[PDB]
Amino acid sequence: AKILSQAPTELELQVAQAFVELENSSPELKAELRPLQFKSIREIDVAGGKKALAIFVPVPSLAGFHKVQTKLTRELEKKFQDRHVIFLAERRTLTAVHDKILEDLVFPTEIVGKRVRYLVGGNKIQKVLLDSKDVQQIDYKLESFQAVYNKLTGKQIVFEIPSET
Amino acid sequence: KKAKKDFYRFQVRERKKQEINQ
Amino acid sequence: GGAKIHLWDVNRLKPVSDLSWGADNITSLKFNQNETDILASTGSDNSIVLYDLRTNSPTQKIVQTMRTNAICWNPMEAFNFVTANEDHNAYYYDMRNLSRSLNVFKDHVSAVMDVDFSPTGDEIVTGSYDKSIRIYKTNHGHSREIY
Amino acid sequence: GFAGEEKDSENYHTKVKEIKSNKSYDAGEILASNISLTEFGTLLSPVKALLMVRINLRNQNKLSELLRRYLLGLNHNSDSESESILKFCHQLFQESEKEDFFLVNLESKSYTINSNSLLLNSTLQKFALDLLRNVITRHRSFLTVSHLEGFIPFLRDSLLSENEGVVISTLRILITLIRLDFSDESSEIFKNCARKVLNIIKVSPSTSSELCQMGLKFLSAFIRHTDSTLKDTALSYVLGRVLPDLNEPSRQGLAFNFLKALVSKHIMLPELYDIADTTREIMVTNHSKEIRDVSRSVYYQFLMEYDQSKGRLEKQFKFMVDNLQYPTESGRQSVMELINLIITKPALLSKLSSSFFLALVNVSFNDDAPRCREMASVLISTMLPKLENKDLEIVEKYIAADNASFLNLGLRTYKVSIGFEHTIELDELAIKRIRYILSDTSVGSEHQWDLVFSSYMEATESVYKHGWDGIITCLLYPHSWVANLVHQLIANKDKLEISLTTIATRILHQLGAPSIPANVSIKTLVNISILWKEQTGEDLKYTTAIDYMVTRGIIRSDEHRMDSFMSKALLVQVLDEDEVIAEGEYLETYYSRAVDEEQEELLEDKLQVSDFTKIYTAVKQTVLERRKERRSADKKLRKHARSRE
Amino acid sequence: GASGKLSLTDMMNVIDDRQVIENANLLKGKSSTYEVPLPQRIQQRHDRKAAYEISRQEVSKWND
Amino acid sequence: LVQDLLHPTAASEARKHKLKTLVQGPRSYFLDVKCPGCLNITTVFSHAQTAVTCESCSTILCTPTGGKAKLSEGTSFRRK
Amino acid sequence: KGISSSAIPYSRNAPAWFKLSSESVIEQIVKYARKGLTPSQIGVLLRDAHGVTQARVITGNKIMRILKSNGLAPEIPEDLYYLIKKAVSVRKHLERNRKDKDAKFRLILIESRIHRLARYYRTVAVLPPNWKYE
Amino acid sequence: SSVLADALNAINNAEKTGKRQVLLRPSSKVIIKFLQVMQKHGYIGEFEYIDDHRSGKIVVQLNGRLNKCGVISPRFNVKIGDIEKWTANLLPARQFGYVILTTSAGIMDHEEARRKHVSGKILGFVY
RNA sequence: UAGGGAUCGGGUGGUGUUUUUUUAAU
RNA sequence: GCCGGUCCGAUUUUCGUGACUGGCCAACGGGGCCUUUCCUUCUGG
Ligand SMILES: [Zn+2]
Repeated sequence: AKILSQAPTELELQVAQAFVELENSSPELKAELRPLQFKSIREIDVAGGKKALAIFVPVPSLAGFHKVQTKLTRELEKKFQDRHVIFLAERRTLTAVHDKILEDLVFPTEIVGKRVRYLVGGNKIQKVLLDSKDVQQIDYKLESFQAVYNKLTGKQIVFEIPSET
Repeated sequence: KKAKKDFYRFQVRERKKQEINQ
Repeated sequence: GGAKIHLWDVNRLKPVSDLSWGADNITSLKFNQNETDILASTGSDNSIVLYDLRTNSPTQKIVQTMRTNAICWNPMEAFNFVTANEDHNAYYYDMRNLSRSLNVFKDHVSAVMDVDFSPTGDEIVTGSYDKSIRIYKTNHGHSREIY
Repeated sequence: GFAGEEKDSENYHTKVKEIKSNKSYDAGEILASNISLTEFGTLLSPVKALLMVRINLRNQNKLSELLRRYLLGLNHNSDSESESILKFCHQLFQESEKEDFFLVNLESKSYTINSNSLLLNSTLQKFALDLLRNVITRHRSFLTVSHLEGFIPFLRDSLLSENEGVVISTLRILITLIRLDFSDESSEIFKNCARKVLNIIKVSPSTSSELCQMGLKFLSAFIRHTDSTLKDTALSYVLGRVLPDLNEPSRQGLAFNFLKALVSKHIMLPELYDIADTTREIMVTNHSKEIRDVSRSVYYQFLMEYDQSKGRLEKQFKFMVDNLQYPTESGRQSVMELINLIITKPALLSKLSSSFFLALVNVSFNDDAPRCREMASVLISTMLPKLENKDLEIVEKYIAADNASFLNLGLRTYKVSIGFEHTIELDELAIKRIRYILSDTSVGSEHQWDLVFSSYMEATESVYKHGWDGIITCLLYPHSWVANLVHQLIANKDKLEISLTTIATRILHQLGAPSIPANVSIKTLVNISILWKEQTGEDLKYTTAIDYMVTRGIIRSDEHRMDSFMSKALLVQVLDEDEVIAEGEYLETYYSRAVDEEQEELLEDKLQVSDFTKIYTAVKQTVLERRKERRSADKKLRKHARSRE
Repeated sequence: GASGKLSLTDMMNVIDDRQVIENANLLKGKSSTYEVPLPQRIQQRHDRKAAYEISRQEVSKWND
Repeated sequence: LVQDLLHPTAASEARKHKLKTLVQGPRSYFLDVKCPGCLNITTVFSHAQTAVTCESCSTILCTPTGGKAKLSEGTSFRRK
Repeated sequence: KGISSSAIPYSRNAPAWFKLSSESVIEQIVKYARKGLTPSQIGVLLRDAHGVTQARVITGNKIMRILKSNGLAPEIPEDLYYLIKKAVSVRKHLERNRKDKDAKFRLILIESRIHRLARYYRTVAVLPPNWKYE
Repeated sequence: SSVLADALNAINNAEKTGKRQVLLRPSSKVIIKFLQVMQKHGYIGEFEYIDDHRSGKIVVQLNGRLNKCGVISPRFNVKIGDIEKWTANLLPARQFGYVILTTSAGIMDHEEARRKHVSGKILGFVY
């Protein structure tokens, strides 16, 4: 309905139907999602069995997707269950695009550390590690995050939280 | 609160325009 | 142990199983001396891991404050081990309650590079990164004597 | 070597030619170098010359990939399809199986002993893999007994070597050879290697390894093709071993083929029930393609071919019934296909079809329609398969069980006792009369309030597509055409009714007002053009031309341009509405320009109409210019740049 | 494909709108089970917790 | 005394300086305050550096100090 | 010497408790600029007015480039103008009473520290050369 | 100063004192690949590049095996027929120790330099 | 080469006495 | 590699093979296309 109409398909029309069904459940989205703008969504298989759908946002509107992230994720997570939905921006360079899609891949915010350690054999290993926020929710989708970041740039990045886990 | 009467290009244009006029 | 712990047997050129928690290297391992199918290891996430080959899986993981160098099981208790780490005290853990290190042998000045139980089951040899070795008893917690 | 290490090194980037394509080299090369006399030996020989020294697993795995490329090249080749080089496969089998007081010395570092006292065995393992893949590619040509009876001692020797890569090939070769028949020597070899794969399941502490999986496929072949099965208790053990591995991946096709194999081969085991339960939950709840399919296959094979009791036969059925309410779109599809297989191949159908139609109706009322269309197809198969009593109870439930009740009754009548269908159609005609009355008038009032329900309406449109009752329903459908999907369904129904069965002038006025104030809009434009061509005939044609002038957003504009180019005595009964095309003389603008050029491609009266339209436009421009000159605004004529920017 | 939402939650209500024994067939088809699995690391964490429970249950043989 | 020079105890990193840790960062939090005059909310920095004023009724919110600024005795705050 | 500075965090995005748009910050900073306030004062009044961290994080770029884009550029940069203002103030005080030899010393030091920055600005050529402090 | 020289002086005098984990604040990819090739030779243990955006810090878990590292501050061209003179002038023996040179792959030692048959300038020695 | 105590100036946290409360301050 | 099918023979299910078919799955490589969105700044006439 409100997607770019150059190449539609069934699951993106289904999640646009989820958007306008949230609009049918009207009294909270006071024309705030009328400036929505997709570019493309895409399903990606991960190693956890399930799939992650990446929805793209053209990034004058990533700040338009501002307070709507949490409510629409918990809306389409009961609507179109057992997937993992992640918004991303897109476009001497392209490392900036890599860590920017990382920083908007995890959450609107909350990465706090990049470490890389080098074993004695020669294997590098590069950890990114979140800060402490909403860990009881973000622990579930941690394998999907490293899976889709490895699928999207080929860098082998392992995610971590400074806690017992 | 503590604005400057100088230091901006358009404000020093206004100051020199006032000096040109009178 | 290496990038992640592997389990071979001598009839295969390829690893039979791979048993890590996450992609984190593992500094040292040790099997038991009885109830042989379980084992312990230590990785440079400052972490002690246990594993069980009967379930063929890791089973628990504690994280101390510094990196454990060398672990060693007890050949008479079968569920107690000593643990030698870079803070200058060899801890002595009970397995089935890994919340409390039920002893701590606390006499060195530098990193505790290795420990082992005597097969009589009550003496600990340790050897430090400083140029000295010590012998402890299990039931005391300070040094019996020093070479 | 050096070029390969510089290519696989990281710090050399900026070229397109250093992505190197290095193995299509030999994949194309041995399509021509297969003289199979000397040059294949010169392929194999520097591999040995580099392999004698030292190797890593890096160079080992890329070398094994290279020899895989050689083997797919030989299968793609057509120079050795008849027994001329099985000599060389046999050849590769036969080639696999005080004094220093004055001596000066520098170079204090010694020789590392690790060089070849194993790695000769690495050579033996890998070209044993090469030659056994050669035999498994010559299975494509022929399977001759007397040409590899002389091979089978080397085959059992390389099986009893157990250096993983040779076992992966030899279990495949025995899988292909189990169809054949050698002598009692093969009977001993087959029972021996069956004991061997039972031994490797006994010692390997996982069945989700490639060796154990392919060995389970070999156990499937040994069950399926022999005269002598063996050891009920040991196959019970190996199935109890494979049972807890069903959850975690890298187990799928080979073990599930073994499952399908022995459940076809009918043996009764207490652990088959447990693996049936776990594979049923796997079939519903899995997340990988075709694994749910093969688990559905083995679960259907167990559920039909084996013998349960009343409790299991009830609980699995209600498990399917409420597995229909699973939240995915594909696990629901797989349980739909399971009910489809139960439907296609009954007294259990008579016991289950009522609740099955009810649950598939609930799945039709469920989520986004890729499951609801399959539910409609399955309910159509069930209603076609129903003899009398299931259809009777279904008609009772459709006639008894608000808006969902009416939509369910309408869809049930749309699917499928014509007299009971006529009584239900009388109830449906009463419902359509009470529904399609002034709701379309209030909808037209809402459209007028814009440019100043619909579930029962789409149900009535579907029921009118299903079915002077036709005349009264045609009047009600004309009232209903008199929100966008409802108008689309009503325009389709009005075209069908005008095809099947002034009043036609009023129907044309309602259709023109509906098209004025997308694919159904094209079909409505086609129906209106057909009605005007079948056509107060001159007054209706003049009103049609004036309606086309008032019409000429983008879809209706393209339909208006297409209708004008299709409508325009060459010009005597045509010169009425060319002024809109003269006024039409950004993609909507491009489509309108293409349709305007097509209409201009499609004489004296044309010049007359063009002069009249140009004079009317010039008089309008003169009136606007005089109004501006006598009323002389600039903000409204200049703010468009600020609004666009 | 004609997907009107209809706001209805009427499985048992659609069953309970007729004469006798149709509700008997509807009760004969009633399980209401088989929820969705959790992600991979949470399933791994819970079954290695279970493995820890059975390993402590094993070495409690040696406890005496 | 003798700790790992990688990730130390969280008590130790909160103990030491905000520049001397591994990845330096802030220790000032943004907090939202309820204006007691007209009961609306506004954001304010911890080390506020200026007497910030409400947009509805510009009474006062926090007189600045060297470190944290003192909230002005009728205001109700929350960290965020 | 001593260290006393800000510690800009590891994240580089708007801190997600933000409940305000992006161009509104631009309107706020051009409003304070048309009020006539220096960029560092824009930065602190934007740290405290509405909860931004700084403009390179919350907007697309820094306040100097966004004010040059909105057409309110300064003809001389902040530190240059502030050292000139301090120099003329201490010069006026010394000409009020010439006996302040410590103010003479500090005027020499401020003259040196402003000629260093004038050398940097001339050699990078962001002010028009011939500019050599009157 | 020279960041490479101060980094190698940091791990050198920390080894001379006798610590285990050495922090090393000013990092760069030259130091990364430097002590990467020295950990290939096993002269330290593993290490870590903690990445904050300003410079990145280095922590090395060296065990005991260094006795002297260092650099040579004039990084001059050195021919292949002169690294033998430079090994004899820098190290206590021929094969005891190494000397790593910057070259056309870049952080090779002199054994790998004579293997790959390239050379370049000398940036540091380690033994 | 490293460690510890005390003091001055600034900041953070704690929670007892000095303090006090609708005049401002801190 | 999985599966369905036209067949011959046994069958009124299902299997042996020979053909042949498509529905799909992974590994290879080949040809394009999108990541120079649609819009402003060269050394000289
Ligand atoms: Zn207020």
